Amino acid sequence: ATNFFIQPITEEAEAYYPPSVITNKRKDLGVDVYCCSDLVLQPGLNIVRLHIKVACEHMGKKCGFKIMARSSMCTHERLLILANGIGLIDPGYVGELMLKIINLGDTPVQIWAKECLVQLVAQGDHVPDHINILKRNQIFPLF
Amino acid sequence: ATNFFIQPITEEAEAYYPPSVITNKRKDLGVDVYCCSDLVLQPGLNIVRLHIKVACEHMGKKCGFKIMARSSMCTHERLLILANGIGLIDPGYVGELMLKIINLGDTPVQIWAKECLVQLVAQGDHVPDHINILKRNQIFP
Amino acid sequence: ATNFFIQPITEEAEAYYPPSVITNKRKDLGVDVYCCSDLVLQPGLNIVRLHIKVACEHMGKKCGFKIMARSSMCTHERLLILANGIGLIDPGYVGELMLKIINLGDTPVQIWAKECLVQLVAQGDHVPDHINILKRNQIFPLFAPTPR
Ligand SMILES: O=c1ccn([C@H]2C[C@H](O)[C@@H](COP(=O)(O)O)O2)c(=O)[nH]1
Ligand SMILES: O=c1ccn([C@H]2C[C@H](O)[C@@H](COP(=O)(O)O)O2)c(=O)[nH]1
Ligand SMILES: O=c1ccn([C@H]2C[C@H](O)[C@@H](COP(=O)(O)O)O2)c(=O)[nH]1
Repeated sequence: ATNFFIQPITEEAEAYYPPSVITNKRKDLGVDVYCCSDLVLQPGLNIVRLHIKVACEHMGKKCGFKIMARSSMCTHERLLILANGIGLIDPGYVGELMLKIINLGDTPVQIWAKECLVQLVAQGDHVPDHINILKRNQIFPLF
Repeated sequence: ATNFFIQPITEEAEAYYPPSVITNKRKDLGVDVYCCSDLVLQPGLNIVRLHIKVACEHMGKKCGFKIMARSSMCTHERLLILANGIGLIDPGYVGELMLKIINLGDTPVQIWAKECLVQLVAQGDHVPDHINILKRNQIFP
Repeated sequence: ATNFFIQPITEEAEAYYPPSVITNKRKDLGVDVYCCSDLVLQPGLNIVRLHIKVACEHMGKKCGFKIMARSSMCTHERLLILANGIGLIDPGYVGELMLKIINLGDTPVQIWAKECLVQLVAQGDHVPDHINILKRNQIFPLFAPTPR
């Protein structure tokens, strides 16, 4: 099996990540993840904090995962790309998930809290079975 | 085994995709796909229809795949990138493939139908064994 | 197991890649890789040679790998992206590894030889066990019977 573990680490993040076990019955490859707060993306590089700590596991072992833009991220009203193409998250990383987004236009772009600009893909592109939303301040499960 | 299934939608796409079975003797990871139409990429974002329906399978079961730019897509004369970095195609997706291409230059760029700007990589990067080009008016296996 | 093999080509690449076997105790997915030469990235597309020969193997067989930008490659001061998003390296490729880097800014950007702008990831995202830095005068492995 392949499972994700997402823990909100701020107040605004808790509103979008209440404790739950989410099943991927549609069997999509990506796990959508929220902005959790309104933000304005200036032209050029923007550092976006996702306000979550994430773990991925495959066959009982902690693995890495990848951050990929959703197709909806770039539109005619927002010329947005992920600076690093895809974000490579190593299994040893236990910090907060971050995004480097380049606004390629000359116009600042308003992003809303509920929007999901990116999705998480497990190492090896394995379909996630469950997305476990952990409680804030809890210790992550052992793998 | 890992196999791709490509079905042309338009008459022009059928010209570039006649029914056949292509073998991946070189053992390449990506499956180059034609644009299947001449097109002009305006500066900024461009929505490009590939005029094909694609399914990927791994060990008898339908799987997802990924759309990746080819090295030749970007040159000194055309600054083209895929807007989403790589396209993530879920196994449940059954519609026509599409590309979001950003022309970073200030002048329109002409692309020919025979050009392969992008390649398809199976979920998990499994190397394809066969690329099945299907007839236009049939249903997927 | 999954292992990478790196052989420097130029003199300065040899200075950055002396013979050694690097173990991936952190179990990181990416293998950081040096520029091996000072370079100036002009606005627009830049074709960059990595000055190394690279192979990846998985369960005794040669496999492909992927070139991914590191998070450190793009900063507020240098707007650098990989033109193809990620570089897909087929196992047959054996030639020298190339980069297509777009400088999105209006002024040239200086990169130092010691900087690691990109990282290599094995086919299927398998975590590498060892990273073998080969001498310039030793045989590069083929991982297969000599074909045809
Ligand atoms: O888009 C990204 C890329 C990386 N990281 C974190 C997780 C990685 O383990 C660590 C190192 O990333 P790189 O330097 O290898 O890109 O930074 C992110 O939070 N977001
Ligand atoms: O480049 C792309 C990316 C996605 N899709 C289709 C297939 C996916 O299943 C669906 C959703 O993609 P995301 O929103 O997850 O990127 O859109 C494309 O046609 N082209
Ligand atoms: O960033 C890249 C991408 C590709 N290649 C080489 C290795 C591949 O086997 C070959 C074909 O690449 P594509 O045309 O499939 O992108 O070019 C590189 O050196 N660097």
